[PDB]
Amino acid sequence: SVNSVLAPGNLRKVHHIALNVQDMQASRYFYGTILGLHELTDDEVPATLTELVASGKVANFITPDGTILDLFGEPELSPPDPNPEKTFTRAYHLAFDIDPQLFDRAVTVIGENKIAIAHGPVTRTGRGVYFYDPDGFMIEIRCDPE
Amino acid sequence: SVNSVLAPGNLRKVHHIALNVQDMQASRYFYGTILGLHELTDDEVPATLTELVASGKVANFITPDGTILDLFGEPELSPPDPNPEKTFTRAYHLAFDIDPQLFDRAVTVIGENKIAIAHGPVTRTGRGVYFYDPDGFMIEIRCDPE
Ligand SMILES: [Co+2]
Ligand SMILES: [Co+2]
Ligand SMILES: [Co+2]
Ligand SMILES: [Co+2]
Repeated sequence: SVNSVLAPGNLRKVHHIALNVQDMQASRYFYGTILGLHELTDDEVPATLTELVASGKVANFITPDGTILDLFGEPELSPPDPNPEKTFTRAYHLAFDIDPQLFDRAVTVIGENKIAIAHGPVTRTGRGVYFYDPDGFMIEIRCDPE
Repeated sequence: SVNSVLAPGNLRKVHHIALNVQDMQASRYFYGTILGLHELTDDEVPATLTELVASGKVANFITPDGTILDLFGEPELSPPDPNPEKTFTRAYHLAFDIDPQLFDRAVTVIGENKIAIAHGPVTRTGRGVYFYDPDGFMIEIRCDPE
């Protein structure tokens, strides 16, 4: 027999990407304050996460197009390896798109906030810069050609 | 002095999420064939990834709204832990949205393809089901209320 499979389009979009963070406030600062992602208030999140968001156990940030970044406070968990440069299978990096005219500002923001740059910035097609978040998860900021 | 920071909206969207996979074909089968994500052909990807995609070292899949899932072949890398149930900081899960009327079909597809369900399906607000990909990275398929 032939197994049933989903058709292209059934999975309509990426609803959210979830990250486990050891230091919730350091991560809220990184994603919300420095990177500028808008945060969802307790009354805007699913009734099932209302108290968790209220208690600061979970935080939700969104891009203007609606994609959600969920942060789950896990103070007792460890990273796969203390050194973020050590690679493994599974999640590699998460990349955000930015207006080509704001790419330089992003690089400057990373610098003024003393965030170490893992790779780049690089210019080509497009431009990109890579850096690690508080837990060692790699983030990429990139833009299309002018 | 006050550090410069990005304003809400600067990071306009999630451009792509990258995963490292030990078995490229097993992952192309999982994401493209079973989950139905549309694949980008070598002529549709950035000139910088043309040969990598051609050689099968990298694969790009997309949701209909444009978000890209990059798969990087890493046959020599290991997962953070062989048992996918072991948790760490950093990436937790990636969730895809599906029409509420197709949620049941998705659950059935997972079953017919003998993919073990980590959690769920659950019904509430919304519905959700969780399962691991070939490398042990957790995927969630969810939908809004009817
Ligand atoms: Co608001
Ligand atoms: Co990338
Ligand atoms: Co096509
Ligand atoms: Co989720």
